[PDB]
Amino acid sequence: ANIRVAIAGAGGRMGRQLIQAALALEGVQLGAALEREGSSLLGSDAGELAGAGKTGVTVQSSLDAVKDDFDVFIDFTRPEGTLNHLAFCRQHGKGMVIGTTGFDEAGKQAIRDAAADIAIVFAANFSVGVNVMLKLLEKAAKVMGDYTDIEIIEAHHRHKVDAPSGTALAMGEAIAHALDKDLKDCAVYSREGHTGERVPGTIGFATVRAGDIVGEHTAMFADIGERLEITHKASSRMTFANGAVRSALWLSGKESGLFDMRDVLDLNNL
Amino acid sequence: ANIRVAIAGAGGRMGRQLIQAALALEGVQLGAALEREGSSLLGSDAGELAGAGKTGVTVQSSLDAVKDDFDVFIDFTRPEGTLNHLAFCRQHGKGMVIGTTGFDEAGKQAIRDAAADIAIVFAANFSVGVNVMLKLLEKAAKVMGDYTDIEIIEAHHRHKVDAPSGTALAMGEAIAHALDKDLKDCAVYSREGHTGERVPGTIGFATVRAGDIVGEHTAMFADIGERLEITHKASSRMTFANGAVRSALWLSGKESGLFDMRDVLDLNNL
Amino acid sequence: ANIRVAIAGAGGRMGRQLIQAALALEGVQLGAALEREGSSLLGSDAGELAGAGKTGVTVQSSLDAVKDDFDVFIDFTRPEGTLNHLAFCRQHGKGMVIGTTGFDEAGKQAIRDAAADIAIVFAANFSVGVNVMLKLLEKAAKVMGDYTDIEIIEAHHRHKVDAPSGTALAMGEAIAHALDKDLKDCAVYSREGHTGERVPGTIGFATVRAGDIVGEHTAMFADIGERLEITHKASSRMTFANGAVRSALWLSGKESGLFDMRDVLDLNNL
Amino acid sequence: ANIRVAIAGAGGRMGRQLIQAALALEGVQLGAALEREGSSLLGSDAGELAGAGKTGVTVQSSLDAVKDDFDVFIDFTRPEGTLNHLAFCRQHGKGMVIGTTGFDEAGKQAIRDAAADIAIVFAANFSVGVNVMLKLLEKAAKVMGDYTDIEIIEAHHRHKVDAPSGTALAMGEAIAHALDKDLKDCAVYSREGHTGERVPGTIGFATVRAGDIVGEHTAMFADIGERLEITHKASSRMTFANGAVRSALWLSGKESGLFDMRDVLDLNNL
Ligand SMILES: CC(=O)c1ccc[n+]([C@@H]2O[C@H](COP(=O)([O-])OP(=O)(O)OC[C@H]3O[C@@H](n4cnc5c(N)ncnc54)[C@H](O)[C@@H]3O)[C@@H](O)[C@H]2O)c1
Ligand SMILES: CC(=O)c1ccc[n+]([C@@H]2O[C@H](COP(=O)([O-])OP(=O)(O)OC[C@H]3O[C@@H](n4cnc5c(N)ncnc54)[C@H](O)[C@@H]3O)[C@@H](O)[C@H]2O)c1
Ligand SMILES: CC(=O)c1ccc[n+]([C@@H]2O[C@H](COP(=O)([O-])OP(=O)(O)OC[C@H]3O[C@@H](n4cnc5c(N)ncnc54)[C@H](O)[C@@H]3O)[C@@H](O)[C@H]2O)c1
Ligand SMILES: CC(=O)c1ccc[n+]([C@@H]2O[C@H](COP(=O)([O-])OP(=O)(O)OC[C@H]3O[C@@H](n4cnc5c(N)ncnc54)[C@H](O)[C@@H]3O)[C@@H](O)[C@H]2O)c1
Repeated sequence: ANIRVAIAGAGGRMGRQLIQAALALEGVQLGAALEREGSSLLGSDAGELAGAGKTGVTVQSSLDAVKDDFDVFIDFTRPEGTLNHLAFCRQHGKGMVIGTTGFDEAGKQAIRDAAADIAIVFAANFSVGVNVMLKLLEKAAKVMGDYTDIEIIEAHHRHKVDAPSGTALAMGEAIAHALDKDLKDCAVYSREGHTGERVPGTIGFATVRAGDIVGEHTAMFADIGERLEITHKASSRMTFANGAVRSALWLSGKESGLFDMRDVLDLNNL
Repeated sequence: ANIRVAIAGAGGRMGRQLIQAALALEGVQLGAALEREGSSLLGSDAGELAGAGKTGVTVQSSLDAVKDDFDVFIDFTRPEGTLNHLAFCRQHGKGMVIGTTGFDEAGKQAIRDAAADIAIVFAANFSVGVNVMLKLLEKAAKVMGDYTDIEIIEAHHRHKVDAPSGTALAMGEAIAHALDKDLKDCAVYSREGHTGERVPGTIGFATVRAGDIVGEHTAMFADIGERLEITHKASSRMTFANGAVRSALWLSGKESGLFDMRDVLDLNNL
Repeated sequence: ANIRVAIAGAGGRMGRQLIQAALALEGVQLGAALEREGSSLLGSDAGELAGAGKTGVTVQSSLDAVKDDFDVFIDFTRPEGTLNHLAFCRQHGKGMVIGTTGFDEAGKQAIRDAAADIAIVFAANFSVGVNVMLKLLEKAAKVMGDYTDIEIIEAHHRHKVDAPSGTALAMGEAIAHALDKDLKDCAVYSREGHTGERVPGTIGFATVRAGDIVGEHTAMFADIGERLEITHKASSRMTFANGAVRSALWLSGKESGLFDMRDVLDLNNL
Repeated sequence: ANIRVAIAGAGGRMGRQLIQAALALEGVQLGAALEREGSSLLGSDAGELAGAGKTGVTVQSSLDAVKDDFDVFIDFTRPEGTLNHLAFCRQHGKGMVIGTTGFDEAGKQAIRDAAADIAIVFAANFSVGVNVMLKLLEKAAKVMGDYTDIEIIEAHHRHKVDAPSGTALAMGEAIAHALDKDLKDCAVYSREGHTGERVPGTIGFATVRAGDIVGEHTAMFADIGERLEITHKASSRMTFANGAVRSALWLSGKESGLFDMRDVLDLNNL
């Protein structure tokens, strides 16, 4: 057994998938399970809380009340919630895995700054699959990227409010960059009516919105006579939960530093 | 052997694929091969003209000079060219297969009107594959169409000037209709920035533009837990050439009438 | 509110998805929730049992003890379990929706026979999506089926023991039949080493086995120059649960008869 | 203008696509166009021979008769033909791009040996797209390869005689290797009847055979919750012709050495 973890947001959609990824994953022990103050607990965290019962781990509201039973903090909640946890941790030297998105800048500066006293793994997408794909797209842009036509199709469930996906964009920059360009100089997002021919040097984006699709990203580099395509399909949010949980175990032994998934996946040596 | 055909536009991209589809297709004989006046002929039509030599069929400029050696006229040229052929044919009772697009209304009225003296097969897309797919989409809209999320993705080579494809639209109406709605009341073509959730009852469209893709059309009806998808992929323009050539042989025996591919494919009995 | 249903197998993988499909589906009320004798109940059926708490419906072991609070019986358990339920129902005139597979013949004859006293909806695949797709494949085989190359690819999670899928087969017969042939005369299942060219008139099958894929079925009819493809993707077992639950509400008003999904979906009028 | 090339096999399916790739590609000039002795020439090589007329390049039968008008030899013919060209070249120091497959070992030893006097680029698949994809698969196996389920689907036209594709195999080894295993210890090629669960550690292969598909290769690494997929689609044989022609220009300046596409594409620095 090992590394104890505290899963904040235990009853939230992400927090559940985390309890499971933790119980059924070796080298990591479920130390605590938090929650908002003024919400129905359910003691046995992962017990009732996450499908499969048991776990004498009880979903508290404290923190100081748990300081000694978790080595690492996994946070997929809210920027307001996160900043607070970030402050207790940084005081008592607990490392954190941060999957809360949506911080204002002043927000990220906290994290950056806190990362000098404690070890933080903070990332926009915690799916290993998406993280590799991003490195591949790079190598690839470096050969065919140039002289090939480059389009990015992403599909999402019917409740995503913003188009294109933040991953599709992330995919776009990975590529714009590698060819040494700027995504904003060469991106095209809409195609309506008489468009005229496809401007060379541009990166187009198509976005599908339907049913419950969790998340699909495709990149193609099309030439005359051939097409390369790299697709990552997400069938479940558990995909992100294994990534976060694998990162905790990774931060094991670490102190000070801000890392991300490339750090954890060693993708810079790739 | 049978039915003699005259392939106008013999040296144009479509006209070539027609000579091949004709020579290598049973029940049809290559009677003539036309062309514009003031263009390099090449006698043996399909001979040099279409990859595989031979054919003592010679690419003339006339029409009256060929009246007696072709039963049917296949035209994939220009509206201006077409109207002329339409006039000789309608006089001397030659049936026609018309794949020229882009007629102004006054244009289509000609065709409509001419179709009372001769038998015409005139259609927007001559691919059998696309024509069936359209009937399927209908049956399908009639069950899941309703309560499912309906998106249409189409991809085309880098030189298509207008987005969405005229087939994608055609796909959209097939569906809007079947559910008894109007495509213009419920179509969404662009998705940029903060979109908000996907409005129910709408039909979205995504359009990819890359390399040399000849033509790809996909329709999905997405629910919670499942997705149906119907895709037609075109790998070569020959796809349209077999459709047109199969239609000539179909118009065999016919006189007066305006038909299309459903007529020919018997899709209304489907 | 309406039609009361009894969900047998409440704590089994299917039985859960049923409680949800029932609570959140209009015209149907959760009357009972059964289970094996000598298993941990949990009263509030769909409550704890199916993710979302509440439901003063309690998971009993009886049947006579519930006779008066359910109009229809939904069974996704075991042939041995099913035959028993089938016997109580047929006595007290409760209609049934049967999703238990694996009956020996003597088994199906029971069902057939029982269907004269009560109304039964019994089917191999309860996904609407798969059921439509099957009707489409038919219409389609009837046009291009002939002269086109027909292949069927299916993918499943890593724990499916038998290859090809029983749906892929079901897809194969739908097609073999429509062209008036027999699947066993023209099916090819393996392709290894020097195969020789693809025999015309045959239907090939390719089967992928990986990760947690719930279920993917694709049918293509390939010619020279074009391909039609019809794919059904299942993202969750809920897909079958809505189908079964929609069928109960369908059996509302019915007495005697054996039906299936075409019955329910009106696909024979399609 | 530059580098002169001699395209042997000018009237063969590959030889044509080469004349085009050469004329319409900068830095390369069409020096000669060969052919078998006792076959209808057609002078203007790429002229009639390859769709677009002209080229005062005439399709000879010699070699010594062309020695001084081509710097590089591109051969996509027959092992028997190739060995002969290999012998003239190696004498008179002409570099070669070799796309003829099917040599017996004694055959490859020739090439290997000849490569000490002249510069040879010899490769199994000359598509840039396939060559990159292969490097990507490697990086990728190195992260997710392990603990993920790995399947390879390939589709080909209806006249491929051997299954799985030689690229699919090549894909399999790229991966088996990277994880440091041997493809022959862990490959599964057929899946029929009661298979039992998917053995971990194995690489499965599914093979589709239909219509005129030129060549499709997909690799997926499937986990619980996510799938990565890398696909290369070939729409035309021109895909290989640009690869070969890009290699000639690459061999410009070179003397002695045996290289392949990684050499040319610099993929070992990738
Ligand atoms: C990085 C990555 O790949 C990834 C993936 C999925 C979601 N997320 C993010 O992780 C977070 C979880 O989203 P979710 O699980 O759907 O949503 P949701 O069901 O709303 O869960 C939110 C969780 O945070 C808890 N919480 C809310 N506000 C506070 C607060 N002020 N203080 C303390 N706890 C609070 C809440 O009680 C619940 O446990 C979000 O910000 C997501 O955007 C990230
Ligand atoms: C219905 C269908 O599915 C389908 C498919 C593909 C193309 N098309 C249409 O068929 C036509 C052929 O396009 P294309 O083959 O690419 O193009 P292209 O190479 O330009 O061929 C045009 C042909 O028409 C001939 N032509 C041009 N103008 C005249 C004229 N005024 N009088 C007589 N002959 C003339 C020209 O010489 C050549 O043979 C176009 O209108 C296409 O839009 C239809
Ligand atoms: C038709 C369709 O599309 C579809 C879809 C999914 C599953 N199924 C079938 O429906 C059934 C459910 O499979 P599942 O939900 O994964 O599996 P599983 O988790 O094992 O659930 C089995 C259920 O049956 C209950 N049960 C088992 N044996 C008996 C018995 N002798 N008497 C009474 N109750 C009993 C068991 O307690 C549990 O509720 C299976 O036969 C599946 O093959 C059908
Ligand atoms: C490496 C790569 O990616 C790639 C791609 C496509 C084809 N090929 C190979 O390249 C070759 C061309 O195949 P193809 O173009 O379809 O076939 P094909 O149409 O038969 O052309 C064969 C060519 O070789 C010429 N030829 C045949 N035998 C001899 C001989 N003994 N001496 C001299 N010339 C001869 C023949 O006249 C013709 O020009 C084959 O071996 C293919 O396998 C390789």
